[PDB]
Amino acid sequence: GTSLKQAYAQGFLLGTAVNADIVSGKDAASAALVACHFNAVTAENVMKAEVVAPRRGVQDFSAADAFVAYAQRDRQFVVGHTLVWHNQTPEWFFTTADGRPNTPAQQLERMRAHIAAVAGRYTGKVQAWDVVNEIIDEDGSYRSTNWVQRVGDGDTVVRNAFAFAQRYAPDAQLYYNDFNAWRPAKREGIVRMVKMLQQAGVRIDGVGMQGHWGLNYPSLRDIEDAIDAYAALGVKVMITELDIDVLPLTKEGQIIGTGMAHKQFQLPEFKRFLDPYRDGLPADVQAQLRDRYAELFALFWRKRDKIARVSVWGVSDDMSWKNDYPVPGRTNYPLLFDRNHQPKPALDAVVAVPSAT
Amino acid sequence: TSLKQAYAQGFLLGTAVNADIVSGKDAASAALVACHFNAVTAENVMKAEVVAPRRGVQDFSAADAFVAYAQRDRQFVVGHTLVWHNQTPEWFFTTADGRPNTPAQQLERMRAHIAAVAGRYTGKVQAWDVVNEIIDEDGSYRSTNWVQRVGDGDTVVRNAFAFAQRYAPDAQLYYNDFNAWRPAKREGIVRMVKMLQQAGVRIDGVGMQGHWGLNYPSLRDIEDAIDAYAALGVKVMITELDIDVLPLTKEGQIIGTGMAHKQFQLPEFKRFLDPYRDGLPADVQAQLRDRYAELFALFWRKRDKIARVSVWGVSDDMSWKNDYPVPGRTNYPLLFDRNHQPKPALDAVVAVPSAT
Repeated sequence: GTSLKQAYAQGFLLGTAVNADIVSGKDAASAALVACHFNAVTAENVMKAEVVAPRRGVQDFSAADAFVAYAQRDRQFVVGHTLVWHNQTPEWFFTTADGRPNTPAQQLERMRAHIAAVAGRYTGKVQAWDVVNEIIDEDGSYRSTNWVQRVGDGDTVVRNAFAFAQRYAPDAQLYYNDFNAWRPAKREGIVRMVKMLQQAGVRIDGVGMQGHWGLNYPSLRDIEDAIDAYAALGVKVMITELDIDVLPLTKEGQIIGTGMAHKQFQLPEFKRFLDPYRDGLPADVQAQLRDRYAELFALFWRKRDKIARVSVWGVSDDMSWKNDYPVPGRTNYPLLFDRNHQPKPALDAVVAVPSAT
Repeated sequence: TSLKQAYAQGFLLGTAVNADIVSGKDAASAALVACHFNAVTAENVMKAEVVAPRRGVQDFSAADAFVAYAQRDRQFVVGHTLVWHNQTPEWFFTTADGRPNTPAQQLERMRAHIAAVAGRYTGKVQAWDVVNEIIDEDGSYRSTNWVQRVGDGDTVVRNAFAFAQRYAPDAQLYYNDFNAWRPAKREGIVRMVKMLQQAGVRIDGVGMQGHWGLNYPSLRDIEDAIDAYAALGVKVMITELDIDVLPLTKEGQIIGTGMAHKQFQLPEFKRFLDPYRDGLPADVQAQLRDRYAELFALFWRKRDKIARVSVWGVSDDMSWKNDYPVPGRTNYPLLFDRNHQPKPALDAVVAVPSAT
């Protein structure tokens, strides 16, 4: 009847993350839905350092190339994810050919050579880059990441990363991407970083709030404050990896690390508590999910003048990362489409938001 | 009205004591130990890392004080843990050159340790937790430091109890473990006790730690465990009982340092994980009362199979359950509150032995 991209046409891009299988045509059901509903695509994994440059000297663009090729057939707004990130980056990035740690100079060269090969390969094809991903910590200070340690300084890492991105992809828009970006202390830290980039004269087009949120977090107040704060810097604001966790514990706050991947949580007494909806969502929780997605997009539409894009992290529940993370083997329901690729009650709610004058 | 008096005709009713109770710094808790309990377990002072901190360095000061404190009011002395994978310094498993110990080298380390700890308290300690937490959740042996070094799971348990029997003939020899109610784990402990008796090695009892919660475990599982351990002709004890009432941890027993991660100190998690900072709400205390009520009702019903029930602490504030598994939480797992006052749970427990 009326699709997502159509309903939100006059506000922002409505996007999704596509995996290898959607691009390959294996997951044809989800592929069909991407064409119907979405005007922006983000490669879920195939453009990360560890796929793109698995080993020293070895490159692999085969899957990344397919994604971009896939994006053209529907004239999609293409987001590149991601250039500089402490995760999913092979250890060789931080070591010399011997195994010794790279010097700041060697580390910055690796960064240059990587961005040059990745961002440079895709011009006028990829419209935006998640240049640096998740660098600021929960208190607003810099994360002591493999990059920060080897380059030496948080500011130097970010400064060069965007400088190199502006060089080899002058056409492309440049974003910073982070989770818990609604958190005042973290948000403030992100702001201080954008302001340093602007005053150093380097290019940054937008701030991306990932939005891996839940039924009980965070407040619309926190989110509106952050949208406003980023907007005040004259940069685009985007909700980039949106999904709503509904399962016990993980609906209360975002969890990082591998603590919940511990074998003890696969035990009878934990699986009963943590994985309670193995045969569909109860009507009431399904309704909570509906009203959560509704009230969130109602705030997005309220701030449409300050937002450029809202991207959900996947199409159908069955291939959401929230199933196996942070607890493997669970059954989460975090997206807009069920495992039979049918619109959840939440979709119709989301579509209906812009029609309220 | 006293705990030990109510449960006199069934089993010893004891508790764990800390350095503060022993030294008399916590006089409030100390006075309640004499009135209520007839058995004591040292909470930390007898653990390997305290007894023998560094290579060829020993420390019994606090451990000696625990034994002295026990004779003051004549109580059943349970020495806590001789062989355990946790709270045992790394030098136990290596040589002075830093090489990982050979099977022979490790059994010697085991011998010398039990000789130093168990031998020191002959006639003064009534029972020893000889081996602690060596079975996994599936019933097989945990690949612990001890198991790896000695080479074989059976060889560890066999020798530990053998060395305990030699260096402390007077004392009772127990195996203690958490999650003991679990069928898969239970059957593994049964196989282990069976192999010890087959080798003619002394083992007097199996200790179910009893670090439980509101939603775990089932009374079915708990009873089937007592029954199974009993049919092996040994005593069955609940050695470290407490009831976890806070979110997540009230669902199941957690181990490891996963929850100590700094992200759970964050506001959105502290709001979920630490709700009862202002006091335990009425309905939760009712749940806690009922939880203690049914468990002790069961213990009293199986009293001719149970030789000891010990709670892990006297007053809520001392309980490890506050800062573990989540640092800086307010938990309510014991029978006495932070003002050293009997909780509704206590009344219920004391009333069990004389109920219809």
